[PDB]
Amino acid sequence: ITAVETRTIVRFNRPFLMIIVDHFTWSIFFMSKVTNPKQ
Amino acid sequence: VDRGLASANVDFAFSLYKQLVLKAPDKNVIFSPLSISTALAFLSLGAHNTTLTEILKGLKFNLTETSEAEIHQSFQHLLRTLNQSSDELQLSMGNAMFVKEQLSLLDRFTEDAKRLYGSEAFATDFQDSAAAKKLINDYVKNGTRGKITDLIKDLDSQTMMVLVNYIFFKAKFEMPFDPQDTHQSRFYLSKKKYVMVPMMSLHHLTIPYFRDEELSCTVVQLNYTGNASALFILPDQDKMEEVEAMLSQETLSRFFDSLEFREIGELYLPKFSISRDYNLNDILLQLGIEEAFTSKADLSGITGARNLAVSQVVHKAVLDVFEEGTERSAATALKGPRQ
Repeated sequence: ITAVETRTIVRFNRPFLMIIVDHFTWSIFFMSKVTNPKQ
Repeated sequence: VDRGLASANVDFAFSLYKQLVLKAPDKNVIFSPLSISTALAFLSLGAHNTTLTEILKGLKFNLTETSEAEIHQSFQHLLRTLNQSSDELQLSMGNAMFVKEQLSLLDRFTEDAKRLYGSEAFATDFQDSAAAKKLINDYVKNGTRGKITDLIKDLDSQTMMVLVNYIFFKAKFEMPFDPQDTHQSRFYLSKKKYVMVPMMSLHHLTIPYFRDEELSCTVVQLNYTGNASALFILPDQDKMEEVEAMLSQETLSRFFDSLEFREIGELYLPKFSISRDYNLNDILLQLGIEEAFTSKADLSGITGARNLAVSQVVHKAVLDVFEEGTERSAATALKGPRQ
């Protein structure tokens, strides 16, 4: 094991959004809010 | 007109999202705006007068700025790009109409459905409800590679027509998570409760990144093979409502414009599979699509008569996130009984 000092951690351990956007049309193929990954 | 079309699309998706969250706060939300609007646009080919203008205004199109031909041409051109398989990236979309056996349809509707939506057409014996269900569910199951098997739960013997859309997406991450880095970790539902989930992780990687101090959220884009990507938005704890209050094309554009390639020490993302299914009647009514659900429904561009209305709009979506990539599928069904 090793210890390192880092600038940025991104941790999806709380509710989050995902959005799938088409470049040309801005059509939203898909969108989700994950409030509970287990349900 | 392309910018007016783009504004409509985002507005529809976020208007829909806000209504879904309102109906079920704190629940998962999983849906495909394009699957829904494609089915409704397909339906509107056969709609007239108020029934037609309500549908297209409910999809947020402005008929003083974009014509019906321009709208349908937009769907046609988009749909022509959604059936490709390359470099571990799979995109599939199908549209179909399941029509009562021996029920005749207007030539312009069947021609238009084929030309603009690539619609397939099946004769269906709706009096045998079990067999008609299996037919439609099998069409969607095949199209979504087994992911959506029960789109149709109930089917009325008096059904005249069912319009169906499905979309299927499967990709590999450009930089996959190594499963030796997946560990059981806490996922905080809120201040009062957490849940244990398998947490994937990547170390020392450069990805598009933006920290929005005003919305208290972190935005990253994870890239798939085949030049696909996903925008992930991570609100600070108890700041989801703030981000949701700001969802708009302007905010989305600001996010994309603010992304920078940033070296990230660690990235944690849960491995998970969730699904939701919806009856969209209430929400579509809220969005202003009213006449199509009533006896006033003018769907006479389909059958030649005003003998058809929408009884139910159902939607199911599935999201699978795993070390190698992601799978997303959705399907929409519009059930139409005799009137």
